[PDB]
Amino acid sequence: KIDFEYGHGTMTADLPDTTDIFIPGETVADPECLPEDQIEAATLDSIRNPLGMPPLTELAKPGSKVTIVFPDRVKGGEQATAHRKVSIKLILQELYSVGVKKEDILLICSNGLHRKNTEKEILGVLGPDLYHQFAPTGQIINHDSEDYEHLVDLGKTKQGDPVIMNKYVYESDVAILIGHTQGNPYGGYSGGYKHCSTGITHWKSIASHHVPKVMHRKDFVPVNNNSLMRHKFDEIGMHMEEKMGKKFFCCDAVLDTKSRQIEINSGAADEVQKKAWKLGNARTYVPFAEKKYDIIVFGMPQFFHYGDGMGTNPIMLMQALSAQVIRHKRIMSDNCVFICASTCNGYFNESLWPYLPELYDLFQKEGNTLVDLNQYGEYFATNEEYIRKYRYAHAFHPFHGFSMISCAHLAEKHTAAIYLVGAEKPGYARGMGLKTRATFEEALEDAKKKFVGQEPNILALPKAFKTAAVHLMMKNDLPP
Amino acid sequence: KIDFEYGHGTMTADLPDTTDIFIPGETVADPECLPEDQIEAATLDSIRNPLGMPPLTELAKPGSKVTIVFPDRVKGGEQATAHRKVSIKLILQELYSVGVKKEDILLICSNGLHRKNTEKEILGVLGPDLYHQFAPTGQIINHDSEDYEHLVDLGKTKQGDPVIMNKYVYESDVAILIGHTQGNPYGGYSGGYKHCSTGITHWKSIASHHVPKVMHRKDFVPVNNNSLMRHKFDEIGMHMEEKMGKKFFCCDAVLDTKSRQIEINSGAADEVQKKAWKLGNARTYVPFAEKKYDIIVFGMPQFFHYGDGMGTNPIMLMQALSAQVIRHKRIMSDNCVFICASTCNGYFNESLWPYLPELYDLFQKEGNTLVDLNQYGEYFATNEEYIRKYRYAHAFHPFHGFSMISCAHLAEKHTAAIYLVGAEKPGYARGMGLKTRATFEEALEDAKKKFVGQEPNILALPKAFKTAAVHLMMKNDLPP
Amino acid sequence: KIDFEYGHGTMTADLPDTTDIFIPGETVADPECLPEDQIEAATLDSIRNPLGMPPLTELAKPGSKVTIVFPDRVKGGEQATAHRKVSIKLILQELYSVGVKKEDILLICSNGLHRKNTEKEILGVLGPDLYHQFAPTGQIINHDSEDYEHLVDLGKTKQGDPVIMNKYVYESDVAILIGHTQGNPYGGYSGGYKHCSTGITHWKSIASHHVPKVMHRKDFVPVNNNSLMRHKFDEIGMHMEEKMGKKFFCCDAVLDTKSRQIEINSGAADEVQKKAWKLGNARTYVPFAEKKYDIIVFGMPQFFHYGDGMGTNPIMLMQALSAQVIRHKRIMSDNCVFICASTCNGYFNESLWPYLPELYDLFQKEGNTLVDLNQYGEYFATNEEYIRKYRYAHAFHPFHGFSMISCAHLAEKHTAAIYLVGAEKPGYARGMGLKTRATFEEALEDAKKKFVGQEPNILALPKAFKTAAVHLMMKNDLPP
Amino acid sequence: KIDFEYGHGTMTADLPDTTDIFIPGETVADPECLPEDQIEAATLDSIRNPLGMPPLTELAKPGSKVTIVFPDRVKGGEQATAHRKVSIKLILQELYSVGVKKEDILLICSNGLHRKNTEKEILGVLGPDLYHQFAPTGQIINHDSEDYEHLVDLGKTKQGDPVIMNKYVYESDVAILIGHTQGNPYGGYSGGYKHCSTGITHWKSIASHHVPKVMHRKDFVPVNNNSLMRHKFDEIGMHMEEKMGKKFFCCDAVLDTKSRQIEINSGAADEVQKKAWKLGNARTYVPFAEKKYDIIVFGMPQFFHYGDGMGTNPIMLMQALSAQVIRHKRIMSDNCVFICASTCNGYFNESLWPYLPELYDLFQKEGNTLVDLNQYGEYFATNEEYIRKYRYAHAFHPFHGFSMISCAHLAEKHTAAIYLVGAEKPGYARGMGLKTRATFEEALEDAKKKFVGQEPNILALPKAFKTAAVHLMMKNDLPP
Ligand SMILES: *C(=S)c1cc(C(=O)S)c[n+]([C@@H]2O[C@H](COP(=O)(O)O)[C@@H](O)[C@H]2O)c1
Ligand SMILES: *C(=S)c1cc(C(=O)S)c[n+]([C@@H]2O[C@H](COP(=O)(O)O)[C@@H](O)[C@H]2O)c1
Ligand SMILES: *C(=S)c1cc(C(=O)S)c[n+]([C@@H]2O[C@H](COP(=O)(O)O)[C@@H](O)[C@H]2O)c1
Ligand SMILES: *C(=S)c1cc(C(=O)S)c[n+]([C@@H]2O[C@H](COP(=O)(O)O)[C@@H](O)[C@H]2O)c1
Ligand code: NI
Ligand code: NI
Ligand code: NI
Ligand code: NI
Repeated sequence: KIDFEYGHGTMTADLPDTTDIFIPGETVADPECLPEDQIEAATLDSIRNPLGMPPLTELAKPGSKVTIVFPDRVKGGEQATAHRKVSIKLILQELYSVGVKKEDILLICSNGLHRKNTEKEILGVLGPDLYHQFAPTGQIINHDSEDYEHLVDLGKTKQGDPVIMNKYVYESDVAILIGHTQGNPYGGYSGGYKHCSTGITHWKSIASHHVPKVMHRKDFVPVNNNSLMRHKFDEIGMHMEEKMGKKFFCCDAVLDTKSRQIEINSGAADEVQKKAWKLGNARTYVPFAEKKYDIIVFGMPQFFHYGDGMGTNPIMLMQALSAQVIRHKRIMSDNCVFICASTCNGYFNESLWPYLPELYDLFQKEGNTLVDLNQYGEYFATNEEYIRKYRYAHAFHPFHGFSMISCAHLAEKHTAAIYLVGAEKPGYARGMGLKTRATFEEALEDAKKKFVGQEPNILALPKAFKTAAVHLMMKNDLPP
Repeated sequence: KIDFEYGHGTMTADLPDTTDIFIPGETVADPECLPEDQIEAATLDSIRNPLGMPPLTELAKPGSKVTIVFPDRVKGGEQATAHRKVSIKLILQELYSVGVKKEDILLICSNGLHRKNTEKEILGVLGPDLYHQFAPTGQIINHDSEDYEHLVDLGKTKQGDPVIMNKYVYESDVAILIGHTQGNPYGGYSGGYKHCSTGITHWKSIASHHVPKVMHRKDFVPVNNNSLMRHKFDEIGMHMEEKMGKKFFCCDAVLDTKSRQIEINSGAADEVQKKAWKLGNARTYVPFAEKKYDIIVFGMPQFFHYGDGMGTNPIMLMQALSAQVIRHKRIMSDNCVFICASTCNGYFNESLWPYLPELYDLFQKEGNTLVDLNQYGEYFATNEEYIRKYRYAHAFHPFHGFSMISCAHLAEKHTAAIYLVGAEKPGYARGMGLKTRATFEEALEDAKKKFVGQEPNILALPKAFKTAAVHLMMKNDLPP
Repeated sequence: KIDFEYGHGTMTADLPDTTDIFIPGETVADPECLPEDQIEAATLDSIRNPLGMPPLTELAKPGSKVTIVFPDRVKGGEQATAHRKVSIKLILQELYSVGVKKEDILLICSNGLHRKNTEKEILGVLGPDLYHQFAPTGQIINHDSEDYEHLVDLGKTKQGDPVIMNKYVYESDVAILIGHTQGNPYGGYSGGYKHCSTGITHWKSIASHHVPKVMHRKDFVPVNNNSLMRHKFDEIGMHMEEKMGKKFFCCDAVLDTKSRQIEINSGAADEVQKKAWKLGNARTYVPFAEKKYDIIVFGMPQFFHYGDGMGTNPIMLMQALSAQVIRHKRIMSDNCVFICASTCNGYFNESLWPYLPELYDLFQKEGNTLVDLNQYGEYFATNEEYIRKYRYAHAFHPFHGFSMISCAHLAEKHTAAIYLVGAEKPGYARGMGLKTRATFEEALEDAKKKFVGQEPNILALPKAFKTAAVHLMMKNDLPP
Repeated sequence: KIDFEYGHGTMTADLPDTTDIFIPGETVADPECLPEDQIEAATLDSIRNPLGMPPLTELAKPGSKVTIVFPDRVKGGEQATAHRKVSIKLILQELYSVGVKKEDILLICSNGLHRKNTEKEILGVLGPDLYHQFAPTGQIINHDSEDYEHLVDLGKTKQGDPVIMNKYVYESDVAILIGHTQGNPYGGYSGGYKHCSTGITHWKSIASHHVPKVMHRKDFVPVNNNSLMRHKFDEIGMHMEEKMGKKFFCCDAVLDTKSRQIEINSGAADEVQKKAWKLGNARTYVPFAEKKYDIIVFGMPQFFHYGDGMGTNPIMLMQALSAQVIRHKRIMSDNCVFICASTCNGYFNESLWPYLPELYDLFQKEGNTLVDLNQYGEYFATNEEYIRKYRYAHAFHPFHGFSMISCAHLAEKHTAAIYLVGAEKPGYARGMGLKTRATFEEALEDAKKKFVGQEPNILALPKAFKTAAVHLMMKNDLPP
């Protein structure tokens, strides 16, 4: 009896007593996070002694325009001592010390193609103090990847990747990036060059890497720190750095499963990435599996990663399954079977993803596999209604969904079969290529009969999505 | 490089040179069909010398009411020397020899839950001679399982099985069942007791055996001559014989893969079944395979079996896949993979199956598997509009579709995965639980990577639905 | 420059000066119609001296139930001296002369499958005298072919023809059929045995002869007095006479092109038909053409024959074209081309023919030719909503439309091509299989280029539908 | 017994034994294709020895911008030694030899109003080597006739033809057109000035000749080499040539039925056309017919020419019929009949042609003939949704459909009747003015009865659309 996430709660699975249960942070201890009394001091020390650039004192002159670009509510923590709040607070104190005016500081939420964070979401992300400091003056803005008035086209990179970036960050004298060095199937880790290359860029810039051309090759599944997606992240980052004539001050903190800071690294994006990747690999790449697992059992809540309906939207849940594939491919056998509890009730969450019903209909009409949809990316990404919903209705940018399906296809690709149990509308899961069973037990027996045999190595991931999911490797494997 | 049925033509698969190809009737020779000149003599000898039941001349008095119940266009063949035409002509000659009035003979098409054969279809089935002999007088009637003015309820059997049969057959004094002892996933063979128990019955009688409670038991896959399905067929047949006060004259011919008569058997249904079962097993239960087959590759044409759209309608498509499962389970590995070519263009053929769009939508809304739909059988079977379309619009009876899903779930249950290639609308195939690939090669590589390994035993089945399919067994297997 | 019917008016065709113009009743003189002064005297003499049946005075006992079945507004005259009004008035006077009670007389409008005539239409048909004499007491009833409470099933005929007739006519003691001997594509002439067999029967009785099985044989085009259609008419008529125990008093008047009486024939239906055949052939079978006509040019008004939309509804449009084919087949060349003006504006007249939009949609969905629709006849004929609209909303009976398409296919079958000119919505005409051109000149040039050559024999038929059409034959042809 | 294309396969026709069967390349031997070992050498010799201009070495300076404009997947073949792949490879080698940088070379797919080729289609067209060489850097772009950022308006010609052309080709120092001098009803042949005038121009430029005002005159049907369409092609080509100050280097190869190279010619467009014209006339204009054919029998596959649904979309199907008309006018009698097998199942392929459902509805509700639609061309061509689907959803440009109907009208104009055989939804074929018959035999008998007589000259074209269809002439006719 193992409880797995099911929509809003838990559904029980009668898994065998030999099933291995892994919970991030719990089953294998993450690197010890900084104590609460020490988190602020560590962040201040990181800011005051950066890597690859002089501190914010030398970079910022009195009266200089400063853009502090912080990540949205998808990643990071919202506690009183969260990395975003503490880091932005001490960075603002440092800026005020050197004479940088408060009215000349812009807090930019790096949603990128994700939904623009609402006022309450921004308040929760930044904390009451920072929000009430900057929101009344309009000094907290969500990045708009479709507001070309506040976007600068920087041309293409040496590899042909277009670069359109946030105008406030472009014209600012000091661009600071609050980042979380958390485990991410997209490029290995969040923050660093990924933060700038995605959260404050265009869908066209993101289309260079968030496509099957780079995330359906060998280097993406399982993810590493030197995949093509991360390479394009770095390329776009340094391209914008050359275009502005300045480099991003990347205040990035490695976070544990509970989004608590383990270490904080500030300075140059590449220096910060290199310095933080050691602890990021100690926390994210967990050598836990003693044997390859034939069945991976987990549960999908309705609201884990990108908001409500993330575990009920067929495309969003397929992308979550694919993210699990990228995370645990190192411990997955060739014929691995995913058994996921999801309330696939047809709740697409059109408020969050208005384009996803039409993307799903396009997949049903044309696509044998989700990769067949990639040709329509721009078609959604230039859709005026979806663009308007992203810009004003706090919806995800349309092209994000293609990134989603660009990830989601790996779920169909790298698993023998994926079982979705408890689907209230199993037709949507089947339309995403998932086998549908009413309960965990029937899917378990079906997988044993068809793909994995009567004595499979079953891995249970009860908190696969409600927690910061680590990427599992073999016990003898070393963190890449 | 093997062509497989695909819509109205063929799709070519670049299968490995080690792929074994089986064409029913060509790869393994059928029992030698009777010559065209000898067919009439053999049928006349069988009719004049029936088994375990008095000859037709000894059953019908002058002025007797005779019902010749012939099968519909789905099986039997429509050649000049087809069993239906020749057998009915000789039987009518014998009846006129004992002075049976022509006006007292009714030709009943035993569609059962299948669509009432149109006048053109009846003409093609019976030959111009028989048609223009009996059609202008209105003596050829399609059996109506929903015309209760022409239905007689015989009550429950000894096992509580509801029997409602055609009123013309019940009230006649001589009922002559024209039958084809041909390979059939339902009950082993066609004709005999199955002919009466299905073709001239109510949907409630079919619900007794076409329920998953009888189709999904361990004795149905692969189908044999002693399955529960045939048991209910026989029970309903002898219930008819007891309530009617007369015995069916089962003029049955064993047919090869080209619908040519090999031997004609007349007399009581039980005796005809016992005598013709040996040659039926010789023709159908073919001991061909020397090894278990990991991949079974075939193609689905748009038109086959029940009519147009059978290879495109998702539910009929799954029923055809499950029929293949039933027929070839003896040569299948536990992780067997189906790779079928089907256009799957969303052509439900509402004229043939108007209830099937609603059934598919119900499957998507509620059903994890197709068995979840069975509780709605009566709901479709009593649907007024679908009943009207079956009675007058020459549509299939609604409950027949449930029989299909009752069969079709087996395709999901037994195969590890079924690949559909060439799907114009892959969404319907995926909503049936099928993996969708654009071409045969992609599905083959996917099956090799996921289920069967890089060196699978691949069986090619070209014309698997164009010709009368056989039940493939291992070389050392004995015919049931 | 000849004006042809077009919607509510005329369209001019710049036909060659060699075009022959035929106007029924004008180009060839009709038999001299009875002048208004002696019309009453002739009708009274015919009624008092019937043919092969006793006079009405010798048939109706005092206080006996009498049903006067008069035809609807589709055919016959509506003037003061119209056959229906005068004949019914004189018959009622004769009945009152022998003491037959006024209350015991029922005036039945024999619509059959045609729309029940409204109270206004019944008044116009019967005259104010007869209407206000019998309407206020409810003694004028439209025949309801779907009011089984007022229908009597007489069973199949000797030819297997189902007969269900009006209950009032069946249960009456004297049934008097008012009839018009006029040019009719159905059965040669109207009235007589056709009157009873169609105007007061069930749709099942009409289905015996109004299907392609009877309308599309070689003996129907051109139509005569010895076609199979007339044979079924006679068989159903004598079946009605035999089951009733009484003989129809067929008070029939031969009508010219202006619906004026030429001679009145009363008595048995067979004897009346024999007596009136000569003058019916003289009026209808006109030997006018001295050569075969390659192009037949006529115009279709919006209102004619069955009512509004007849020239605009695609199916009634094809039925009118096929009626023209049937009437003018004797003068038609093998490759004859019809060029018809019609406002094919998509006005289906759902009030008149609610089943016809569905019938046309079915034809587009699966009908290569209109005969492909015949299998659905009962499906429309048993449709509850269409039956309700026929019974209460004064709509045509659904199966009547099938009769129309049963006729209408002839237009497709016999003409090389039919050109519709002036169609506001040419798509409906094309979906009926008609070539569409904007003007008469374009269609004429197209027909000359494609089928008939640059010097065709063009026949102009203005008012081909406004006047009672004739069956044109060659000058040397004899009248059947 | 001749098999003609039907949907995804073939259907059989019981044509008379006197029916003449023509297959391009097979029935009449095409000019001998260049051997595979000699194709590359001949292409290199052609590029190194151009006509009308100096070679690419003398035209391209080191660092000069070069646009290699290649045709889409519709024609040209995709074999390993196809003209596009080999020609582009050797041309790139020559450019690298003279010092032209790889980053300064743009591979432009000249889709024109045709759908932008997807990444997979571009890969298949160009070969894996060329694709992976230029695709990752974004150096392969589809021509966008609606991206005015990358379009240059060159004004009108001397005849008022608007000229808007691809901006990359305009600003490039060397424009190299890869061309296929294969049979084409549009202007006689592809490549040369047609390639530039259509594949990299605006819909407004194409509207000068793709309207009925140009392709419905005497010269277009039958197509010749001096038709007005080719004249306007030449005019637009030289207009763009003078506008850029450079002339197109037309590397054009003549192709056989199997798209294999027969002769490769490079240099100026007019000189290339003149040189390749003899081979193009030898391969394309085949003097095969000994007598004019009253019936031409062929069949449409679902996929051919412009993609999926070409044989099922009613407008696309009718345009294919018209292309056959233009191809075989020289061997076609005045009362010619087309009998084409097509699965006219209503599959419009909205993905390929989203505007064609609404264009078809416009034809049904307004158009007597297809020319009546031409006034709405710009209305579709400026439709924002259809433009977006062409630009991003890989759909055909809207105005292309009008070109299609501009061709398609000839099918109605130059044939007495066209019989569409086996239509699943015959209403669409009838709405395109085509006679619909269920089987080949029905259409054959109908055509014999109506248009061509009982002993017609029947031509069979079993591979009319699955191969590069030649234009047939009389055996005494010289190639124009
Ligand atoms: C990672 S792929 C990523 C992608 C996007 C897109 O728009 S696609 C946006 N972001 C934003 O960058 C911040 C932190 O990155 P993380 O990897 O999501 O944790 C955050 O604001 C993201 O929304 C990231
Ligand atoms: C087989 S299970 C079967 C089922 C039905 C139903 O209605 S369910 C009807 N029939 C008819 O019986 C005839 C011959 O049987 P066959 O197995 O189809 O060959 C024939 O008329 C069937 O339609 C059979
Ligand atoms: C002629 S076929 C016919 C058919 C019908 C049908 O219902 S179908 C009905 N009637 C009616 O009989 C009366 C006179 O016949 P006529 O040929 O129409 O003049 C008249 O009331 C008809 O409506 C006739
Ligand atoms: C021929 S008329 C033609 C028309 C167009 C239009 O947009 S209309 C486009 N093209 C493209 O030019 C290339 C080769 O020409 P072909 O005649 O098709 O072989 C090719 O890319 C065409 O798509 C041609
Ligand atoms: Ni992203
Ligand atoms: Ni059955
Ligand atoms: Ni009638
Ligand atoms: Ni073109």
